[PDB]
Amino acid sequence: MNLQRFPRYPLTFGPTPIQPLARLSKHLGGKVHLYAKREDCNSGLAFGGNKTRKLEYLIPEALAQGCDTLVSIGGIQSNQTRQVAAVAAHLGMKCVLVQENWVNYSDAVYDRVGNIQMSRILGADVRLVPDRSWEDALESVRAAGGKPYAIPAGCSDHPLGGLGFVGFAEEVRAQEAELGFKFDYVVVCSVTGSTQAGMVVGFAADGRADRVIGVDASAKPAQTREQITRIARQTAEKVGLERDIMRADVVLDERFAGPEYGLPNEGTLEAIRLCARTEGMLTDPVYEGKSMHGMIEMVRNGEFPEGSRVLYAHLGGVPALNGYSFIFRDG
Amino acid sequence: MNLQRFPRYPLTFGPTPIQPLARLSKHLGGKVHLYAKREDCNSGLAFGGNKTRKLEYLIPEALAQGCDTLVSIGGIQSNQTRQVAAVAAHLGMKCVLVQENWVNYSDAVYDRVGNIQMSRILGADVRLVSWEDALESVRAAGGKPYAIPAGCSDHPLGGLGFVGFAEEVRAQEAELGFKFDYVVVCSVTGSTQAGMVVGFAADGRADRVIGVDASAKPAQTREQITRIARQTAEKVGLERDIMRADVVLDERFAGPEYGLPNEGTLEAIRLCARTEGMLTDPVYEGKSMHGMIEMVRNGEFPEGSRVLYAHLGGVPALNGYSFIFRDG
Amino acid sequence: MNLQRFPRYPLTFGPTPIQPLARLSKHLGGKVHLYAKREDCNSGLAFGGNKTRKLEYLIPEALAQGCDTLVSIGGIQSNQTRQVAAVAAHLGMKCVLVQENWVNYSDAVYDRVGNIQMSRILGADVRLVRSWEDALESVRAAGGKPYAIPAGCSDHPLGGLGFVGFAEEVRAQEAELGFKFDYVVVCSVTGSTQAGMVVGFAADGRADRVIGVDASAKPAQTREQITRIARQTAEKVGLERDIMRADVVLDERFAGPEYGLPNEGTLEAIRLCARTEGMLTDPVYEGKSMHGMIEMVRNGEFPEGSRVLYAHLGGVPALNGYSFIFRDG
Amino acid sequence: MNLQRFPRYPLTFGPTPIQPLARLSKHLGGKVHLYAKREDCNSGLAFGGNKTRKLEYLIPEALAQGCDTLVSIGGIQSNQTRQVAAVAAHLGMKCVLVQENWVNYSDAVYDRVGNIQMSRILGADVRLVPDGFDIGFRRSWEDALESVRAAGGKPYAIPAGCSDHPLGGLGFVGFAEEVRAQEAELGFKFDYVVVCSVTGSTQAGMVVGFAADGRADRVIGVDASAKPAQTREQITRIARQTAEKVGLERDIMRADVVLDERFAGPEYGLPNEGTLEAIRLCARTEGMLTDPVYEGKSMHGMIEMVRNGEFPEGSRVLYAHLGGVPALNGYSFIFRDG
Ligand SMILES: *[C]C(*)(*)(=[N+][C](*)C1=C([O])C([C])=N[C]=C1[C]OP([O])([O])=O)C(*)(*)(*)(*)(=O*)[O-]*
Ligand SMILES: *Cc1c(COP(=O)(O)O)cnc(C)c1O
Ligand SMILES: *Cc1c(COP(=O)(O)O)cnc(C)c1O
Ligand SMILES: *[C@H](*)c1c(COP(=O)(O)O)cnc(C)c1O
Repeated sequence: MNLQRFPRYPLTFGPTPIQPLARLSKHLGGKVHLYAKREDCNSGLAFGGNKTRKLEYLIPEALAQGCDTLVSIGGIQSNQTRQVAAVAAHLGMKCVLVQENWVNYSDAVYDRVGNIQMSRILGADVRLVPDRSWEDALESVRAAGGKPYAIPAGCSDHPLGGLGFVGFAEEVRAQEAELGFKFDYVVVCSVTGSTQAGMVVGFAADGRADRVIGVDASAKPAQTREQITRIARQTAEKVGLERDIMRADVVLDERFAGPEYGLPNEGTLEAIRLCARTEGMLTDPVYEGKSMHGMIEMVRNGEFPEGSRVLYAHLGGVPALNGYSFIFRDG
Repeated sequence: MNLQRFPRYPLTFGPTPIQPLARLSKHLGGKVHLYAKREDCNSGLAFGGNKTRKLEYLIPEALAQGCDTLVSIGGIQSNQTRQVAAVAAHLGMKCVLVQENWVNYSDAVYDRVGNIQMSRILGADVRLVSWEDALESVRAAGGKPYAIPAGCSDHPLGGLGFVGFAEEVRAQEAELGFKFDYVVVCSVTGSTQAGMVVGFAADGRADRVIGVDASAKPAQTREQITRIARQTAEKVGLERDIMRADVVLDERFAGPEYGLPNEGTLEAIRLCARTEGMLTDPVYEGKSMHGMIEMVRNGEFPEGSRVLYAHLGGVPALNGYSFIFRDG
Repeated sequence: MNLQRFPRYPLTFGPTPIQPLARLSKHLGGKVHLYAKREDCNSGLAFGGNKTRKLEYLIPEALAQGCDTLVSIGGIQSNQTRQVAAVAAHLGMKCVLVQENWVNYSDAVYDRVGNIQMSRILGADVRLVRSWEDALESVRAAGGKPYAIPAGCSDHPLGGLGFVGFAEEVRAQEAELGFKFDYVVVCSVTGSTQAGMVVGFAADGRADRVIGVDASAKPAQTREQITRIARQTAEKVGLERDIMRADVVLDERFAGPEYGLPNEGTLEAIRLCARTEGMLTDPVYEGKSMHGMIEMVRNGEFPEGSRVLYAHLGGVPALNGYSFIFRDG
Repeated sequence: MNLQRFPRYPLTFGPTPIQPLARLSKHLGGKVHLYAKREDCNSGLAFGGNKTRKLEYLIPEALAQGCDTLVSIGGIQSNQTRQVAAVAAHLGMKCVLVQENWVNYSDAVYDRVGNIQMSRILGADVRLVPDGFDIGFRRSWEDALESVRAAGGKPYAIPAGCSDHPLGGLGFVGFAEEVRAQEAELGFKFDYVVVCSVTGSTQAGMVVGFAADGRADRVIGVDASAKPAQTREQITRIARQTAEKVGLERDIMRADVVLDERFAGPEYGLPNEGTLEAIRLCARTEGMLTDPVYEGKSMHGMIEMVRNGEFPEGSRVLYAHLGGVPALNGYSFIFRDG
């Protein structure tokens, strides 16, 4: 296949480093070698993260089409909108964000710290629903004579949204080369879908598509899984996957998404603390903390073949921790 | 001089990238080329930052010394203490932090968001109020503590990190094929600008390191940078003396107090964030961003100068000043 | 029966006033006449409320025993502990409070505003968590004599006298008004507030007219505590009847979803009551009982022409720990 | 003097009680007897307070004019706007509140707790502008008033603190009168009154009410504005206009208006270390709470005056607790450990 056919606008530092999680792994019995690829450290634009990798392939079309405003949407503590706001500012574009109440969480500063605080500082017009927002948004832009580039939730349901992470697999291969070995697995957090989509496609190439263990954080596994499966197939087409994406290539564990999207369970919190305390690597209570929780449990349940080398994709999400201050008041 | 003599423990991804601040540069007139060396993006340990570069030179001694607990100190929203906590966990060491009330700011979640929040999740013993007090606590507790002063600054190895930064800059200016005429850096505890002074004294550009005070006590800050630069110049074998002309510290933007932004600070933070997508904070970086922007605007920089802004980190503290930014 | 047998230490301004809720009644159809008894405005000690009426009958004993420290317990935004902290202060006594997290809520300032904020200012030693026993032991051990006040003052020999007095007060005021109330709406969680009332009104045959509104979300249990406390209390004031389960009325339709958490109906009732009468209620206690009464009048559960007396127990300060919910109203 | 000439709509339970501050009086040496008249406990309408006493003489006019909306104004933790909001809801009137941060303070939950939170729950249209918007400059006051008209309603304008209004000082003339009535019930007299002062019609009403019996200079005002000159002038002006309004047949002299300035620091709405100790001291002896903006400053004053022997030995000092407690919620960090 050839991803190179599509331009890629530089929004990151370059390939993302892979680090070993020796302590955590040892702490879990050293039967599985845990690593982490730091998408959460990929950019100077308000901490970047997975979405910013996706955005590298969307911005050319946006620029190509002469759009002057980037418009997107997500929950109050959405990492996506924050990155869009930063990318927009860096690209000299306006930005309109529609933030809705996607989480049944009521915290005094939920709408004033973390991701959303940055978006406002970055100059985005941050529109908070009551309590069609999307179309009003696009229109107000047109109305103001601007031209909006619509970026759907997480950049996922878009023709280009699966690309970024195809190249992710492509990166892991280059690093594996210098590494003298290939990872047996890839643990990734899944919600809107195009991150795991790209990976499924990217690793399908060398037949590891089913080695990408997605961990659902949506709490709506069915939809999420179907969106990954769907987004993959389409992306595979878009790149030239000399193979087809089977409903067996899309893996999605559903044991760690509870209780609801945006709410952590006690395993989520323990996982965040375990990992932060052994590696000095933080994960959040909405996304990464759930995928981390997933891996620690998989490992702990011997679900991973001794000697296995698992690559944990850390997608970002850390700033959202500020929206859950009470839970971590004593750590 | 010879920095290589001293061991360095990898806590960073490696050399920090330099980026053009084209939009901001153009916005201010096009007469001065501004760039940013991202020390704030140097590590996977809870955002890292400048303090993390410093730490790489102190850790070896902690390890050598067989120490098992890193002890440090700073205000409630201290970046230093958060980095020590992350480094600590990464090394598998204990961590005791003395968070003092160094800022006359009253915010309902000041001691529960941002930096301090991370230090607790990172498993550090976070004590709120003492230095010696905690240290002894550790010994009396049966553990060997490695003492890390505020900002890692007043310490024998505290200046090495940024001596290394000037070296990195050199190595990058070579690749870039051009040299920066100045460096704008925020200064509070001192060993950051101290290391740069010694580093750039090496090639005759000490006085091009333009520090901006964020302490609101320029006198002490300037003297600390000088003292640190001399002790550090001696350790690296600098074949020269640090003169007062080598320590440039602008006092115009620290106001009104440490930990407290002025309207210029916020204006600066909004401008830079909105032109480059690059965030700075109300305590440190915003104040240095503010000075650099104001310098350009005053024409204090020679038309054509290339200014390397050093972004030391600190963004997480923004969570403690949420009401100020509630509408942007 | 005889209530005067027990000494009452004054901690209130005197009987609590009764106000008509003319606007709310009309808003709901004017078929039922709603009134309110401001237990929430009963004291100058940190806003007071129902717990303070209870405490008047417990303090003489703490003093008699020469106790020097009041010890109590409750959730983070407990009203009980805040009132106890204010009484100790007033009395000149120490105060140790065991604050437990009884609510699945995690707001950023939950342990720093509202009731708990007041307790710390009032000089109480606020310990965030055997919990209860350790506290007591610790006082003795420190050289003090602690008076034990169980949650809500409820499971305590004297916990029920305060509201036996409430019914006493009500008949007197009913006289003054030349008429009587047909029903009393009241919020129940630990039990002695409703139990006291059940006893005082049994005395005139209106026990079963004290409509309890569960806010525990564990109705069976709460209902059992009201029943028990009530029987132990009716005995202590020499009620001429043994208290029957049929004397205790506890509606459990408005308690959801959990203790300390409001439902969309709770929010609606707080808003409507606030916007028609200028009287605030909280998302943990009163708003639930308010929701209850409004719902009853609405479903036409009170006979046409009834006079309902809503007992406003207090609680308003807890509103501060639920600031996100009310950000826009 | 004939205050009875002006109608008074009930918004209170009746005369506010007076209580002895025996514990605090004892702690300071026993040489001075402190009491508190509880205006802070005067109403069932969202905790009420002094502003509510003032409102009783304004509402009759609002009603006679057929107004359907009460429009007022104040800072973020304003006590006045919260009382207006409750009074409005109670009367079946709409309410528009014009608000802005009038304090150089910026706590994370400042605009979502305490007073302003209640106003919103009470159904007021709380129009809070962003920093630097400057309402008093753009005259947002008037726009709100006009927008009510534009919307076809009829607004009743209530100025900051009810003070600079023709009827704004009547309520506290009633306070002097009521005090006289209680001094007769009690069988004894109060030698001074301590009252926090900012917009001024509270103390102005007192000055007029007490001048009628030669006790005006007995009302010791304690500035919490940190702008004593203006505040003194507004009190004096309000006093004179009200004096005339109630037929007081005497002039209010410069000597009748007493405003201490020593306890206002460092700025309106910002407490000083003495403010905080006073709050803690009073609360820990009497179980009576006071706030960082208003009452805590006047409480600080009284305590300090007593401590400095500024009160003749044996005086009975009546502390007027004007309210304000809900505002403690906006200063949570300061009290995080008590
Ligand atoms: C959807 C979304 N966030 C995407 C995301 C993250 O920001 C982090 C830190 N982890 C995982 C995800 C899930 O990625 P996908 O592509 O499946 O949505 C947002 O902010 O709206
Ligand atoms: C500590 C710090 C500074 C000041 O550095 P010093 O070495 O103490 O002079 C500036 N910016 C940030 C983000 C810091 O953490
Ligand atoms: C404690 C409390 C209740 C419940 O009273 P119980 O006697 O425990 O049943 C109701 N409302 C408020 C405001 C309370 O503080
Ligand atoms: C408004 C107010 C004051 C000052 O009264 P003025 O009439 O404005 O001088 C004092 N205390 C409290 C609690 C207030 O709300």
